[PDB]
Amino acid sequence: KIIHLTDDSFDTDVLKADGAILVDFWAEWCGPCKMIAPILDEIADEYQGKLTVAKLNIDQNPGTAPKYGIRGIPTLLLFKNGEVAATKVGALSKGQLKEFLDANL
Amino acid sequence: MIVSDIEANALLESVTKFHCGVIYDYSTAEYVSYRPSDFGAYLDALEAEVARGGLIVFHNGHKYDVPALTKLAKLQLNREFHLPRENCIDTLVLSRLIHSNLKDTDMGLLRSGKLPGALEAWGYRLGEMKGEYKDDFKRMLEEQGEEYVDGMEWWNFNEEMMDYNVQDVVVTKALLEKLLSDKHYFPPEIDFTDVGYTTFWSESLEAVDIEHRAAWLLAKQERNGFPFDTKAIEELYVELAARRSELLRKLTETFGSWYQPKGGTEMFCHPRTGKPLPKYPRIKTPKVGGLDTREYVAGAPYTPVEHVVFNPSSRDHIQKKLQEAGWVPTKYTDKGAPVVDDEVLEGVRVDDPEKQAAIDLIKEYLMIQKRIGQSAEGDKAWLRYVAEDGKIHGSVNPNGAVTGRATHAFPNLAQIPGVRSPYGEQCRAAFGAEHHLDGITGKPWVQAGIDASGLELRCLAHFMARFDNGEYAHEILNGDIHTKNQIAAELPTRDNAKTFIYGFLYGAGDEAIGQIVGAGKERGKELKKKFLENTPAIAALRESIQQTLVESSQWVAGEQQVKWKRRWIKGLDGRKVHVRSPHAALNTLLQSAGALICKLWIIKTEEMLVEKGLKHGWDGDFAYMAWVHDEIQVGCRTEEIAQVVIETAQEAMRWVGDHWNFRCLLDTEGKMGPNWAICH
DNA sequence: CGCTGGCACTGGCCG
DNA sequence: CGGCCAGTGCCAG
Ligand SMILES: Nc1ncnc2c1ncn2[C@H]1CC[C@@H](COP(=O)(O)OP(=O)(O)OP(=O)(O)O)O1
Ligand SMILES: [Mg+2]
Ligand SMILES: [Mg+2]
Ligand SMILES: [Mg+2]
Repeated sequence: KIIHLTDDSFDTDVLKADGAILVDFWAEWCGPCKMIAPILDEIADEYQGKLTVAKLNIDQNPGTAPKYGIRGIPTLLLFKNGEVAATKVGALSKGQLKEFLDANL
Repeated sequence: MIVSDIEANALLESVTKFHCGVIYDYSTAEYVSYRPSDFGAYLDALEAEVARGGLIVFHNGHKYDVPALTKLAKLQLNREFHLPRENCIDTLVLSRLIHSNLKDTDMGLLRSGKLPGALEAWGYRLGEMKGEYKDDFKRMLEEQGEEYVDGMEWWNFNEEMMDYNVQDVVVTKALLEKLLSDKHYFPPEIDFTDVGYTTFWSESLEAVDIEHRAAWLLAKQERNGFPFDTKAIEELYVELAARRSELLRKLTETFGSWYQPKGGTEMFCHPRTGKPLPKYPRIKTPKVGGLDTREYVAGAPYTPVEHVVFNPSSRDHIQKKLQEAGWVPTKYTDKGAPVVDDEVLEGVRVDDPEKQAAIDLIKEYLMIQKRIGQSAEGDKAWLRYVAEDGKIHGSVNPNGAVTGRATHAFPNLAQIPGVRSPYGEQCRAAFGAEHHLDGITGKPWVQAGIDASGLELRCLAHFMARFDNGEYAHEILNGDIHTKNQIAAELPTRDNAKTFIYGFLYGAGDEAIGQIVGAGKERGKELKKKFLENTPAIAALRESIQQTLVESSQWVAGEQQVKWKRRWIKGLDGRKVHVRSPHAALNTLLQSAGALICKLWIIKTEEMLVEKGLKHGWDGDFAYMAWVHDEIQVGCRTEEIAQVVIETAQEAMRWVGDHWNFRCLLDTEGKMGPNWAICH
C-alpha cells in the first residue's frame, strides 16, 4: 500500500497528485527511521481511504530532500495539492501519528 | 670578546628606530646598558672592539642585529656603519652546528609544540623572549585598564624591554660557554673567550668558519630577494581558478551530494532490550512538542544530519564514491583508511564510463589546487610574500638538515615546480633577473644559473675509490652519467634516471625501485642486481659504515633498538653528522658530503667575484638570488658579467675539490638567460 | 625500509 | 568558527 518514490517520479506522484500524501524521508542507516517504518505500514492499511503514504530514500534520490531543507530524519512531510501542509520529525509512536493525521485531514 | 644584543621597533624589512642595547665585556666582566639616546655610543663600543681585532657575539646577529645596525645607523645618525664579517660570532649558527641533531623554533617563527624531539634549553629561552615579553605587556597592560593593540610592545622603549635585553645577554653568554665547552669543535687548551678574531677562526674546527661565512652570505641573499613577476602570477591564478571552477562543475554533476549524521547527542538504544547500539548514528530526543505547528514531539527520537557536496580535495569523498562505483581498495593505511593517491588513482577501474573518465578530472583537479595553493591561496603563497620591491625574500636556515644541508621556508623557494611539469614554465619564468630594472639605466638584469654536475654520484665515487682505486670516478668523467644510466636501465627521461639511482643507492626496496622504473617488484630487482653487480665496491663501503657505527640490533615490534659503537660520522670539515638509522647511514655520508661541498662552493664563488673587483648588490654588478642545494641563481647587471660569474663558478668548484683532496674531479654547468625557466 | 626538507587541505576536538 | 593536531600526500634536491 506504500508508494516508493524516486527523484524523477516525485513531481507527478506527489506535487501533482490529488488529495493528501504523507512523505517519509528516510535512510537505511538511521535507528529512528527503522523504528517508525513498522508504524507507517499500518498507517497505510488504515488510512487507505483518505491518505497516501509514500517513502523516499534520501541516498538513492539525493535531489529531492535538499529542496525541502531536510535537517533530520525520519522527516514526515504532509503534502496537499502540491504544497507542504504539515511536517513533523522523529519516530512518532503509532498512537501519536494517528493524531497528527486526524488533526490535519 | 664581548657579547651583545639589541632591541628595535620592527623586523629588518622596516626597522626604523633603535630602542636599547646591552654589552657584556669579558675583559671587564661587566654589563653595560644603552638607552635610545645612547645609540651613537653603543655603536662606538662595537667599533672599539673591532679596532682591537676583537670579537662580537650575537645570537642571530648575522640575519638581524648586524644588518639592522647598519640600516639604523644611516637613518638615525647619517653614519656609515659596517661590522666586518670576520669579527662576528653568532650563537644561533654555532648552536645549529653543534646540536644539529635537534630542531629549533627559528627564533620563535615556529611553535615548539609541533617540533619533534627535545630542544636545547638556553636557545629555547632566547627564541621565546619576544612572546614572553609580549605576554608580560598585555598583562602589565590589562592590569591598567588599557587595551592591547597590534604589537604595541615594540613601538616605544621601556624598562621592561631593557630588562629582557639584559636577560638575553646573560643567557646568550651562558649559551656561548656551553657551546665552547664542546671539545670536538673547540680544543680545551685554548680559552676562546680570550683570543683575537684570527685565532678564533684558525684554532677552532674548520666547520665553525664555514658555517659563519655561509650564514653571512645567505643573509645577504635573503636581503637581495628574488625578482618576481607579480602580474604574470596573478594572471596565472585567473587561468587556474577558471580551470578549477569548470572541473568542479563537471565533477559535481557526476558525483552528487548526500546526507551525513551530525550533532547526535545521545547513544541510540534498542526499544525492546535497552541494549546500547554504538555503531548507529547518535540521536536526539525532543524536550517538548506535540494545532502545534512546531515540528517536534517528545519521546520521538530522530537523527540529525547535514547536506554535503562532493569535494574533489577530500580523499574521503573520493574513496567513498569510487567504491560505490565498484572499486575495492587493496592498499590501506596504518589507521585502516584506504590509500588514495595518483599512483592508485591511475590504476582504479570501474564500469560507468563517465565515472572512469571523472577520475582524470579528479587527478587534474588535485594538481591544479597544488598550483593555486603554492602560488596564491595557501598560507605561504608567493603572492602573499611578494615585497614592495617586487622581490620575494625567502628565509634560509643554512644548517637545518641533519646532513649539513640548508633548509628553506616562508616560502620554500626550493620547491618551485620544475619546467618539465604542469605549469612549471610559467611558475619558473616568474622568478628572474629580467624582472628587475637597473636602478640607474632602468634596463633589465640578466640571470646566471650554475648547477653542480652529477654531484652525489661523484661523492659516491670519491668514497669508494679506496675500494676500486678510482674506477667509478674514471667512468663518471665519460659523458653524462645520468644519461648513460638512463639508456642502461632502459629508462625514459633523464630526470627519471636520476630518481632511480638515488633511490637505488640509498636502500630503496625492490618494489619502490620497480615503481619508479614503473613495472613490478621483478623489474625493480633485476635493476638493483644489474647496477649493484656492475659495482661491488658499493657493497664494501656499506659494510665499513656498519662495522664502524653498529655493534648489533634487534627488531622488537614495530620500531628498532640498536646498540651503536658511535652514533655519528665525521663530515668533510670535521663536524659530527648524526646517524639516525643504520639503513640510512650511507645517505647521511653522501648527502652530507655534497652539502658541505656546495656550501664551500658558493662561499668561494662570491669571494672570487669580489676579488675580481665586482660589487655584490642590486646597486652593483651581481646579486645572489637563490641557492637550491647544489644550484645557484645569480642576477647580473650585464651579459658580460653573467659570463664572468659562470666562468668563475667553475673555477671555485675545482678549487673546492682540491681543497678537500677529492678523489673525483668536480664540475659545473652554467646557463645565461632572463629567468629561472631558461636557466635550469 | 630512500632520505633531507616544507607545506596544503581535510576532518575531529574545543573555547 | 578559528586555533591545535593527526593523518596524508605532493613539490624539490
Ligand atoms: N630522489 C632523490 N633522493 C635522494 N637524493 C636525491 C634525489 N634527487 C636528487 N638527490 C640528491 C643528489 C645530489 C643533490 C642534487 O641533485 P641534482 O638534482 O642537482 O642532480 P645531480 O647533481 O645528481 O645531477 P645534475 O648534473 O643532473 O644536476 O640531491
Ligand atoms: Mg635579541
Ligand atoms: Mg646538479
Ligand atoms: Mg639542482
